[PDB]
Amino acid sequence: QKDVTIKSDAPDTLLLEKHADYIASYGSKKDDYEYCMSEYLRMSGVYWGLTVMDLMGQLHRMNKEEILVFIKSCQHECGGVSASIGHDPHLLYTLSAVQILTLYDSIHVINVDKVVAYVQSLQKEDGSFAGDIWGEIDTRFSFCAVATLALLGKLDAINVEKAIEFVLSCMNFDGGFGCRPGSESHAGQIYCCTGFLAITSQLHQVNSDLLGWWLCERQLPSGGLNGRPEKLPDVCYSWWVLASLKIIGRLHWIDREKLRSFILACQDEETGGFADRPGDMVDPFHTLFGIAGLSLLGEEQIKPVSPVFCMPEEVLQRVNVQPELVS
Amino acid sequence: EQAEAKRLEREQKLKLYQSATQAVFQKRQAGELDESVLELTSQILGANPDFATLWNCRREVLQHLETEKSPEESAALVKAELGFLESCLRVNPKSYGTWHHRCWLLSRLPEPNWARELELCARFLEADERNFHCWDYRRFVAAQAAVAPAEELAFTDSLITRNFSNYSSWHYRSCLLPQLHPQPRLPENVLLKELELVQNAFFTDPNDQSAWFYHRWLLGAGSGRCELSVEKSTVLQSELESCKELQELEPENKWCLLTIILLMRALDPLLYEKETLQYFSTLKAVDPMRAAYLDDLRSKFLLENSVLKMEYA
Ligand SMILES: [Ca+2]
Ligand SMILES: [Ca+2]
Ligand SMILES: [Zn+2]
Repeated sequence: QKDVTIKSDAPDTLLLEKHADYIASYGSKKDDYEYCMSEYLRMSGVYWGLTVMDLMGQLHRMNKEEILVFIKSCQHECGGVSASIGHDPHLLYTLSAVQILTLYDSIHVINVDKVVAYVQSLQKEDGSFAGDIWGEIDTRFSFCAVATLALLGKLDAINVEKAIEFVLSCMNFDGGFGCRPGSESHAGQIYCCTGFLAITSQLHQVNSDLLGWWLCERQLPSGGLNGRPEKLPDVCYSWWVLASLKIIGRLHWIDREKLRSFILACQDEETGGFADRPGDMVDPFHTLFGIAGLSLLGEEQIKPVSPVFCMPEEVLQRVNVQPELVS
Repeated sequence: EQAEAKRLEREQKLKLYQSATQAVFQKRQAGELDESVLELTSQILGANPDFATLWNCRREVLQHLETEKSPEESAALVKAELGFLESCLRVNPKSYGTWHHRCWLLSRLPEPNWARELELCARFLEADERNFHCWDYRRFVAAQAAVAPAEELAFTDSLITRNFSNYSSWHYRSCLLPQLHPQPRLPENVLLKELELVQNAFFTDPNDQSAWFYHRWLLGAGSGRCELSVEKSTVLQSELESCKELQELEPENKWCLLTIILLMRALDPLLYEKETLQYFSTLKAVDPMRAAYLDDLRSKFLLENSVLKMEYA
């Protein structure tokens, strides 16, 4: 019932040239010191920009050599990778880095053995993963761990049955998943957990009809999807929910045309980029998730995207990591 | 006129944050684990609580100072840190980093006052009953303090009846009830009381989805149709008639239509086949975005019916 109202003049065509221009120029538009406040997620920022450019066939417009040097400088002695130079290592940025290196077929830029040791070190006795040495437990980090290792061909380095047990202990009455055991279902953690279960070949343990229902009920009359009951829809939740539905074989349970119209309405016709919601300020994060959502909805101008890894399928085919989905 | 001052002040803030950040990284590289780091990071984390490396810096400092300060000095630092955290949470109550730092701090105290932390949760849930970070922290505190599930159950009831925005509170109940009745699938007396509670809720606020989702769970958590007691049979039939009355009051309400179908399934799928198909038609017209879901559900139910008819002696 809380929803956005899309205006009659909202963009209704895909503006791919503008989006590529936007991402290619991102981080050159303001003064250096201005950008600054998001240095703590820079590695993931880099991943978002590179991945959306590759989905659009424009990866070459980014700076490969500069990025590879950057990634190398962000790997710490423990094997983990930080968001930026001088920041601390974390599974989130370790994943982002390995995703980037996979895009560029440059995995040996970093010490792979030490990445594997880092990830292995963060698993707890109950099978869960901490994000770093400070011990925050979240199913987001279970996904980061197995996705990183799958991309490196080293899933066997962790205790997989215990990891699965932990994730399944986070399954709820409504078929979804939260942060930790007892946590409420949330689209972000559903995405991480269904991705995790795809990677570990455990999708048969999901109640796809029940979870599918919870997920398709995220669609609002505007066409956009929210991340849980009583939230406003946005492009981020829309990707998480749509990708989860794809993983469990129920993408047809939402109105694809209405979602497509919502996502297109989030484009900025003047600057390019997508925002979280129609009319708001664009950013690379929502640009990736908008383009990725449109691809899963069947947009021919965009490369097919993995709902598990949010990377081009053609990249994952190259490294032979393509988890079976429900259908 | 009014926009340049806003542009300029925000440029000055960025320059201060960059300078303070530079200072922290330099002190850290020099091995200066002291109170000046706590002062500098406080200037940055209020506005930017997702700057995770700075929370790590605070923890390194607090760990170092604990070794060299008196127990009384260390206690003073902890209390200051609790106050800093609460001031941060008031500005941004949805930061993973802030809540994690509070957990980290409390978990290492001799010492801790858990009842006060439970009250901090009650306060933040009064402000936003859907704040999952606060509910997660509440679950942490309750485990640490060994709060009984029955106590937490009384809390959820008060939150469900005093106002709406109930999904988080119904969710918590779904976790607590199986604990009060733990099996290695609720007992019927418990189930019947829950059905009464949830039915009050969706007749009070028929538009809110939380009670309808919880009710669907309850409808699967019991005996099975071939096993219905006369009391449960009668209760479910009463619910069916009450939903039809709601359908008359709110002809655009899709939740009550779906629930009518689910109740007929729980009672007697073959006997209610005709009405079930009629309700699917009405429901698809009222909720067309869900038409493909509803067609798959109907297909599933019709396959179940075929299997039931083939069991016929
Ligand atoms: Ca290039
Ligand atoms: Ca926004
Ligand atoms: Zn978002």
